Amino acid sequence: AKKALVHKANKKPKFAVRAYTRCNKCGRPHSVYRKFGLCRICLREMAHAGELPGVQKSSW
Amino acid sequence: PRKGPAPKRPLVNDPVYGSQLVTQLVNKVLLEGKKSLAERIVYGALEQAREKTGTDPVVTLKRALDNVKPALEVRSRRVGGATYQVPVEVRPDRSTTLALRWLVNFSRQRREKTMVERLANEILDASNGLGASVKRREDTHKMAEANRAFAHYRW
Amino acid sequence: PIQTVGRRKEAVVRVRLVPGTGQFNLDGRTLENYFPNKVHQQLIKAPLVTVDRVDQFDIYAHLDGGGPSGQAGALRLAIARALILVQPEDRPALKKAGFLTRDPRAIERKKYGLKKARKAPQYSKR
Amino acid sequence: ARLVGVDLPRDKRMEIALTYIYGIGRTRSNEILAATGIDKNMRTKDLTDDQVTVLRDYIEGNLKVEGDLRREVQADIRRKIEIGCYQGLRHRRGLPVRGQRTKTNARTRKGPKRTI
Amino acid sequence: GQKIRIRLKAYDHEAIDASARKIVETVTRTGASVVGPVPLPTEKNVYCVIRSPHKYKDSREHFEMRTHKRLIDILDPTPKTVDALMRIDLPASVDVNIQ
Amino acid sequence: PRSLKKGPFVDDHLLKKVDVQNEKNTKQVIKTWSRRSTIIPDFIGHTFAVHDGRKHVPVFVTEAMVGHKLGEFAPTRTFKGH
RNA sequence: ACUCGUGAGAGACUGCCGGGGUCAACUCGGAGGAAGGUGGGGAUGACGUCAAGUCAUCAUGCCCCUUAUGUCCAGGGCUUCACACAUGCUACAAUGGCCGGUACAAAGGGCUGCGAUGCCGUGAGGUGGAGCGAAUCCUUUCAAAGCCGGUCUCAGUUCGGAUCGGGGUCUGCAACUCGACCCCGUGAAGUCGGAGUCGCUAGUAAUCGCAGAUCAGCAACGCUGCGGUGAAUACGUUCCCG
Ligand SMILES: [Mg+2]
Ligand SMILES: [Mg+2]
Ligand SMILES: [Mg+2]
Ligand SMILES: [Mg+2]
Ligand SMILES: [Mg+2]
Ligand SMILES: [Mg+2]
Ligand SMILES: [Mg+2]
Ligand SMILES: [Mg+2]
Ligand SMILES: [Mg+2]
Ligand SMILES: [Mg+2]
Ligand SMILES: [Mg+2]
Ligand SMILES: [Mg+2]
Ligand SMILES: [Mg+2]
Ligand SMILES: [Mg+2]
Ligand SMILES: [Mg+2]
Ligand SMILES: [Mg+2]
Ligand SMILES: [Mg+2]
Ligand SMILES: [Mg+2]
Ligand SMILES: [Mg+2]
Ligand SMILES: [Mg+2]
Ligand SMILES: [Mg+2]
Ligand SMILES: [Mg+2]
Ligand SMILES: [Zn+2]
Repeated sequence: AKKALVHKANKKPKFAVRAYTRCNKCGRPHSVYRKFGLCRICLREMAHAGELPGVQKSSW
Repeated sequence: PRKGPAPKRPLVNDPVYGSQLVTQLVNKVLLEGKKSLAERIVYGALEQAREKTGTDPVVTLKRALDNVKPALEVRSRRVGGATYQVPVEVRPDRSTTLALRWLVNFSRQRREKTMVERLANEILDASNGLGASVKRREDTHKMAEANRAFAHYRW
Repeated sequence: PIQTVGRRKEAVVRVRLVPGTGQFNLDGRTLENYFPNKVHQQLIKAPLVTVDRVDQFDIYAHLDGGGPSGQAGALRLAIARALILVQPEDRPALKKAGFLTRDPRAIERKKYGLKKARKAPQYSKR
Repeated sequence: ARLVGVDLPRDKRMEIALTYIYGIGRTRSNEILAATGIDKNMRTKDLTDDQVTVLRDYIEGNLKVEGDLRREVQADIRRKIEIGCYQGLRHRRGLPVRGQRTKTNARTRKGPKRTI
Repeated sequence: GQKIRIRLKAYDHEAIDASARKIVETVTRTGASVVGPVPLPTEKNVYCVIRSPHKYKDSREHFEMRTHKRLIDILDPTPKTVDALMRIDLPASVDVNIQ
Repeated sequence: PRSLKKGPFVDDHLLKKVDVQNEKNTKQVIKTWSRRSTIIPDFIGHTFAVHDGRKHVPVFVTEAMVGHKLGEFAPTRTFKGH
């Protein structure tokens, strides 16, 4: 992710329809969860490291 | 099958009459898993055949089954680059299963504009010896008698 | 007071026996009105026929969850259990018949990578 | 029967007999028969002239049918193809105007299939 | 007759049970009537994520998030009991809602 | 199709340009970069040079094509065939 | 006094009996029992092979641009078409389409979001908005297949719905390339399909519904999950693949 573009997206857009997610840790535009604010791979890494309070392996 | 013979399901008997043949017939005619609808089809066709023929439905059912059940079947195998047909006897259970299968398949392809009618007419034709199932069994026995020369393979 | 319960595919039923007549009350309606299927009537009445004690027991049913077949199975199991509880004498014969044994099969897990249950997606070597 | 140059079928339900008229279809036939109160299940054998004539009167008074419909259709086509609109160019090329997936589908518009 | 809905929210059974116990002992010490930690349907959130980036979608992973909710229906809300509940410190893993 | 309640939308700058143009009564080539502005009866006798992605293509507008957007009459992709 | 939701414990260990077995593993049958011989499913990929995929998540050695190959903004494109291949949905009709009456489930979501009742619209939807940070209020009393009554009499059809015209609603500053939905006209190909080829051994095959992620609007017939009704067959390894 280009840092120019990620900072630009963080900057308040001139219109309300120009806002989107941009995963914070890595700035991936696609495949990002709204609740956590992190993308697929970031969620994977945090969960496997166990540093995210509440995520765990699922097996039912 | 490689390890050995698998167990066979304990089929239950029909409460309306008391014949497992009716249960087998409804199971064979089942289409898209509509058990009640298939049972209604079978009961309606049976009642129509009964009112057309003026006889006992179960009696005519066993008559047709005994008339159309086969005794010999043809199997295919290749020896020395040539594909040959080998006939072999068939057990009574599989004979009855094939008889029911043939009945259903040749009831499928009639032109009476109504399936509840076509099934009853096919049953009547099988009972009286004018059925497509009867013709199929004729052809099967003819082929077996024609190609039984290779019986020495015994496979 | 006497009580029993039966289960089949999330179908939980309540059954209480009374020494009255042979009437069946299912949520305030008769057996013919509720689930009018010959299969259901025969499966519900089978244990009573096996015991051969017809028309002196009244049952009242409160139902929740499951489907028609599941509820029918739960009811038959519950009435068999109540029969055994009230008269343990016929327990050997009824168990041999096979009505007191719970049926431990239901919808199984759906596994990722497939369409549902156990069905394998269209897998081609092309 | 016969109406506005359209040969009504020998034996067909009126709900589809009126549909056969190019200017009226399934739901239009349903609404028209609901308005007139005519049963939609009767056969052509019981048709009578006066009801048919009054139906013709209503449909000609309230709607445009057959040749007129055609004429405004081709008038629209010609004006759009002359003004250089996107739909005009699509009609020139004989392709769908909505812009569906021309990749594989649209065989209906493209007509028969020819190999190269 | 006044009743206060004491709601407990937590992610781990051990800590939620410890907090519920602590509440029970303090309520008993203060002398108030409490039903106890009645069970409730636990929240279940399931998230599915692709195993690897750049295609390779045939394999995935599934994640779960369990939150346990307990109700402590306190009756006769004595002011001493209320103040004790106010000044009792709970682990951050357990959230206490007073209503 | 644009909702009737809201009405057609026209760019403010283009509206001002056409208003001044038809107040002065001069007819010239207007450098138009709005492919979104809808046409209004006031465009009866004006010329607009829309942008097709390569260069400005001038198009003459009359009453015949009322009710269509500017980009409809300006092709974007060229297809010479095979 | 039973489910119900959620804490602790018991329960399958060849546990016992008879025969085979080197008196050994192991095996067949029987009793008890919810289950009998890893009860059903999931999480779980040993040393290594394919210089397998990923400098477009991220990080990094070297080379390259630095007044550009960095950077703002308007428009256009990623949706182009005489064709070809792959994965799914709709069918090809009577076990059926349509019309009226009529009963059964699970799980999940809701704050700048769900949206009750009422009124007007054929219906998209317009007004208003109680109850909710949620076993309480909304997702309709969660339905569809199912059951009863009527029409169709085998037709390119009351099956089948694409294409093209004429009118509207909704989110958006922004619907012509380029959205979805509602109303209408429109009636095309298609009558079970060639060699060849794919899935499946019990709640399985098939058929019929529901909810969520990404999201203001959606290309959602995709993916993930939760369900209703629910089969046939396995003689046995000669031939095809590993
Ligand atoms: Mg957006
Ligand atoms: Mg993303
Ligand atoms: Mg593939
Ligand atoms: Mg290895
Ligand atoms: Mg490589
Ligand atoms: Mg390589
Ligand atoms: Mg790097
Ligand atoms: Mg650049
Ligand atoms: Mg593009
Ligand atoms: Mg593309
Ligand atoms: Mg379909
Ligand atoms: Mg209905
Ligand atoms: Mg209305
Ligand atoms: Mg309803
Ligand atoms: Mg059609
Ligand atoms: Mg249809
Ligand atoms: Mg055809
Ligand atoms: Mg034909
Ligand atoms: Mg073939
Ligand atoms: Mg969407
Ligand atoms: Mg389940
Ligand atoms: Mg299911
Ligand atoms: Zn990320």
